[PDB]
Amino acid sequence: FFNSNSFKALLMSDKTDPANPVYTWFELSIPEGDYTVGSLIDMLNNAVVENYLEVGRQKGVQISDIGVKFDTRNFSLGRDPLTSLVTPGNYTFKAFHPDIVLLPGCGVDFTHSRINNMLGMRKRFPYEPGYVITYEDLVGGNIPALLDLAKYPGETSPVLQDPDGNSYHVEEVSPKKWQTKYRSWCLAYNSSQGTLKSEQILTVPDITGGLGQLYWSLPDAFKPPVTFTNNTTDISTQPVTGMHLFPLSQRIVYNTSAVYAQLVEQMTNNTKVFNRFPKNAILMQPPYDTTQWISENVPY
Amino acid sequence: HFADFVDDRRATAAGNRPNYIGFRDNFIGMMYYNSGSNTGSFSSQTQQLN
Repeated sequence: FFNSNSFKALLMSDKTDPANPVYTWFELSIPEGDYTVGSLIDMLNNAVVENYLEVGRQKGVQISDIGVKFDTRNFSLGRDPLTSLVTPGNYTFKAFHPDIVLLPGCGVDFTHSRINNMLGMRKRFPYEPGYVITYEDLVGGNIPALLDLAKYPGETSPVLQDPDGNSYHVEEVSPKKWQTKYRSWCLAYNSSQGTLKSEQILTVPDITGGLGQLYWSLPDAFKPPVTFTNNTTDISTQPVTGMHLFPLSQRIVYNTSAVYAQLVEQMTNNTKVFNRFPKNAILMQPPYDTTQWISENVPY
Repeated sequence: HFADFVDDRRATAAGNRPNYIGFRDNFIGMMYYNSGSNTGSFSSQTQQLN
């Protein structure tokens, strides 16, 4: 009812010996319920790869071509600016803010949906109609490559052959300096170039999503307000006798009993869903943020 | 329709019952009278009272 489940993602679904596949805009969905940003970004990645299983893999596309992934952790935390790789060989397993990693020709739409408010991204102009976070819009701020444990005295090794044949699509802009093809919304926000700062904003993840005001309307006893009219007799427009904020507040919880508790859960209740890429180092199980906002319903 | 059916050969037939379907006398039921749910209004403008 409140339009917070269904959206578009523009996933690549064709293999034509690559050169030019058709991208084919389509609409996604997710089942309704009482969700939290830790548990939802587990299953909103499931909503992406749900249409991978009956159009993507039934066409012939490569396994490591999942277009839109909703990530939580910051890349380039162990990355020193002198050596263009990340130093410990693994991206830091700790979530800061939920963002979006993408591929070429692969956006995400937020026109008729309200998941952007409950993921933690908005515009800086709330009055323009609709926006698509396309590729080449978050320009600057590629995810870097990595270094392996072996042969590090002697070579630098941006190699991509380790995750069971999944290719990282690493890039070489500068000689001996290495980036990849993926582009995150966090690294494109604090980028040295910019151009995403001018139209996007960081905010609280906001599990409510900023619900609209709830109007009271009662024609049969109250005289109308200053500019309203009696005769419309519609369920849409009525003489409003008062507004207030929709009674759906947030309860906070925070712990040092964080993301390690998620590792204890997936050892139990034996489960391979939500975790179709356990060893990709990009499409892994994303870390929970250290605080979860629980949405309750106080009587107003 | 069939009035008695045994085999595809031997079966009697009878026409369907005549079912005249039209509007009511005086077009009753076209309009919501006697309603607080669907109440039509003849209200003046500027003094909007019903």
